[PDB]
Amino acid sequence: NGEPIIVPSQDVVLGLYYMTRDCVNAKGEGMVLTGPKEAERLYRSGLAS
Amino acid sequence: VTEFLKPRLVDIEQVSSTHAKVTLEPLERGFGHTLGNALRRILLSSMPGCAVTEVEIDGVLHEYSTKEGVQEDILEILLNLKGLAVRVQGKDEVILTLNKSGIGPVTAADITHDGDVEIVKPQHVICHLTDENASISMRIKVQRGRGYVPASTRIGRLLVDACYSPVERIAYNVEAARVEQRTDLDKLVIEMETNGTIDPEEAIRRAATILAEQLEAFVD
Amino acid sequence: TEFLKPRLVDIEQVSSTHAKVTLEPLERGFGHTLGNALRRILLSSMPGCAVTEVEIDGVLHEYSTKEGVQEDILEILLNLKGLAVRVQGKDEVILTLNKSGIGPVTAADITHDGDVEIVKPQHVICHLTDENASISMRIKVQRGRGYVPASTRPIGRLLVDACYSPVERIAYNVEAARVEQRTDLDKLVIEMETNGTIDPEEAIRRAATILAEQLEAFVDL
Amino acid sequence: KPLVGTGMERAVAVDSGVTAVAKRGGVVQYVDASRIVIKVNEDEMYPGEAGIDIYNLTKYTRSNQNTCINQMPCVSLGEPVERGDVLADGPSTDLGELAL
Amino acid sequence: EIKELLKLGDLPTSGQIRLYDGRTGEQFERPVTVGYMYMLKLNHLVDDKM
Repeated sequence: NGEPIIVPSQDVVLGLYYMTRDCVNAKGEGMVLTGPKEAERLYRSGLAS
Repeated sequence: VTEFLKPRLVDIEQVSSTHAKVTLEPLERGFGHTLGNALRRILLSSMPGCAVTEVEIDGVLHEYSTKEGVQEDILEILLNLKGLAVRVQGKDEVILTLNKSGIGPVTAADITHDGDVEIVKPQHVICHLTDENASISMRIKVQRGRGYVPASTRIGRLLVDACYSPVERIAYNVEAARVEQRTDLDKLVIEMETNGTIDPEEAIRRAATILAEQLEAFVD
Repeated sequence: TEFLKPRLVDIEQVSSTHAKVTLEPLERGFGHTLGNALRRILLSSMPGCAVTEVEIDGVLHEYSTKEGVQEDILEILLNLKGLAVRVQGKDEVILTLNKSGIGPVTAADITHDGDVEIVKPQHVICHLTDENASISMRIKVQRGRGYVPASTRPIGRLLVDACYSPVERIAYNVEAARVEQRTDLDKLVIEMETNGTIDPEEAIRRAATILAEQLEAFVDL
Repeated sequence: KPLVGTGMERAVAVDSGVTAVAKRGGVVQYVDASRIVIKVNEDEMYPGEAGIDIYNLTKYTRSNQNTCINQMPCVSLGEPVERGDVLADGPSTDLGELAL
Repeated sequence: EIKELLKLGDLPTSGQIRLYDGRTGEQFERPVTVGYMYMLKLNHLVDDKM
C-alpha cells in the first residue's frame, strides 16, 4: 500500500505524549518568553514546569 | 597506583562567532557525566554579568496600556529590552536614556553614548514609529547579579526578567571510546552558544576555574 | 562576584563501619553539585586490598571435599572472598593459617604479622568436626581498585575474583545553615557505610584530589 | 528460598527424592561434607543389630542435560532428629523447600 | 492485609516511593513502584547459540 513502514511506538510515543500535555496552575504559568531556548533554560534550571 | 587517564585529543569547531562545539577524548568509565553535569549546572546558574532589570516610560502607566504612534505593544517592547546585551566597565548600577523623533525603526544605536557602558550588537531593534510627529522617551536600569532572577519573585514603573548570565544554550553528550585493548571509555561532546559578550571557550574556562577554586581546602 | 569557601566542620563516628561528614558553608546550588560529584567519585575510585590466590596442602581443585571439614572447597573460597585486611608498608602479602581440633576456624587463627592487621577477628572461615582433623593454608593478598574477575587474569593454585572497593553505601543531604548574619547559606552532610578499612576524611580528600586533577584539563584551552 | 510462596514447596521437595530423609530417629554422631552417621533411638532398634545409619551423599555429578547434581548437609554435630526429617539438600532446595 | 503488613513495617501503603537519577542526582517527577520479585534463569544461553 502507500503507508510508511517506519513508525515509533511504545516508550517513544508515551514520552512525546507526556512532553506535550497541558495542565492548569502549574509552576511558571503566565511568563512571556523570547523563544524555545528560554523555555529550555527555564525548565533545566528548575524554575518552570 | 593512583593514576587515571587524562585526555589527549581535543577538538574545537567554530560554527559561528557565538557558537562552539568541543570534543574531548578519552576519559574513564562514568567520568563524562560527572564532568558534564557539573559544568552545565555552573554555566547555567552561577555566572555573573550585566543585565536590564527595570524600565520606566513617561507616556505609559501600566503593562496593559496602549500608546498611539507605535506599531508594537508594551509587551513586545519589554520583550525586546529583555534581550539587549550590554557591558559595564567599572560600576554596578547605571541609568540609560533613549530619545527619538520621526517615523521609522528605533534601534540600539540610538542609545545615548556613555563612558562605562558598551553595546554589543548595535543593530538591535527596539521600536517602530509609524507617525512623523510621535516620539518616545524611556529610562533603563542595568544592574549586576547571577543566574536568572524572574520578575515574579521580585514582586509608574515596570519590572522585567533579568538575564545576568551570558549563556544562551549549553548541552553535552557522552559516547564510546576505545583505547587499544580497552573498549569501555568515555568521549565527551559539548555544544555552547553565548550572547556575544564573551567567547564560549572563555566562559568554559571561567566555569572550570570557579569549580576548581571552590574545592581548595580538601585537596591533599 | 566572589564565593565563600566550604570547610570540614564535623566528623561524627557512629560505629566502625558508619560515619558522617559535614561541610559548611555552601552557596546556592553548590551543595547538590558537590554532593553528586563526590557520590559518583567515591563509589568507583577508592583503592583497597583483597585476596587473590589460595593454596591448600591436599586439595587439587575446588570441586572436591576434605576429610574432617564440614564445607566444600568452593564454599571455603567464597568465605575467604569476604576478608578485610589493612596493609601498611607494601602492596603484596602472604598470610599462613594452621589449625587443629574440633570447632570453628575464624580469622583470629591467622598468623600475626606486624605490618598487617585484621579488623574483624570473628569472621568465620570454616569448621572442624573431628579431633584428628587439621587444616593448613596460604593466602595471598594484593592491592588495587575496581572489579577484576579471575577470568581476565601449577596444579594446586586456586584463584578468586577480587573486589577491591572498600565503599558500600553513600548518601548525602543539603540543609539550611545559620552562618554569620545571612539567610541564603547551606550545609552539606554526607553519610557513608564502609567495611572499616578506610578512614572517611582521607577518602574525602582523595575524592577531591581526583576531581581537581580531572578539572585541570578544562582550565587550559 | 522464595519470599512469597504458596505452601506446596515442602511436598514437592520431599516427594522428589533429591534430598536425604531420615528413616529412624536418634542423634547425629558424625557429620562431614561426604557422610552422615545417625545413632538410632532405643525404641526403634532390633534385637540383633548395632543401631547405626550411614548416609553417603552425591558430589558433583552430571545430569542428563549436562547440569550439576550436588548434595550438602544441613545438620550439626549432636543434634536430635525424628524420622521423616531432612538431613541434606539436593539441587534447588533450601532447608527442605523447593528453591528455583 | 498487605497494607496492614506494610503499615506494620513502617512503609507507605501504596507501594510507591521517590527515586533519584544516578547520573545527575535529580528527582523523577512521579513516584515509582519498587519491591521484591522472584526471578529465574533459563537454559537458553547465548554461549551455545553464536
